[PDB]
Amino acid sequence: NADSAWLEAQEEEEVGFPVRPQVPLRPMTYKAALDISHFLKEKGGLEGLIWSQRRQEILDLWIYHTQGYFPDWQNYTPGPGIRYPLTFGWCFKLVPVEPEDAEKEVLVWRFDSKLAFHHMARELHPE
Amino acid sequence: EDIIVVALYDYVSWSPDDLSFQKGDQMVVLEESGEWWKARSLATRKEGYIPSNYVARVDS
Repeated sequence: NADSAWLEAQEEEEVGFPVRPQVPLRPMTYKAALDISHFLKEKGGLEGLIWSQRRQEILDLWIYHTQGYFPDWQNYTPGPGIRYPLTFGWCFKLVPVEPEDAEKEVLVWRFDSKLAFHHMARELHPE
Repeated sequence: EDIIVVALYDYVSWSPDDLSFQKGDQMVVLEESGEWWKARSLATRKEGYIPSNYVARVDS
């Protein structure tokens, strides 16, 4: 069994006491978002995770704690349907699933390699 | 001459642009603009950005 981006993020938030300093802040860029997308894809644990606002914050804080990116880059287009990343370079989208009865939308994180080349948030909006 | 630093903590890079290192590794500092410095590993010869607060400058 893999070794999960989700389980590491979750465990860091629960303990909250690193053994090393907070890395310095640096700005998000297309190349960093791309590189982090590939790293987390290969690490495992984010693909297929059921989305919640708290989970998203846990993961954002973990990325901030580990790599120094201030946690305001991981935003998506509003529903309904697929939610596309506003930061070009980030290759995860949020996809509705069949609830497996609600009725609010259950979403999963999904990697999509075409997001490296198509800024769908912009090619589908105007902000 | 060479700016030599010693790692005080392990650092795991998530990018080809950033340089992973273990505590106690020695690195040469190539650029010091902001707080992320460009460095080269004396071990592996690979190069890239490192968090400057994880290292200590030694010598001279």
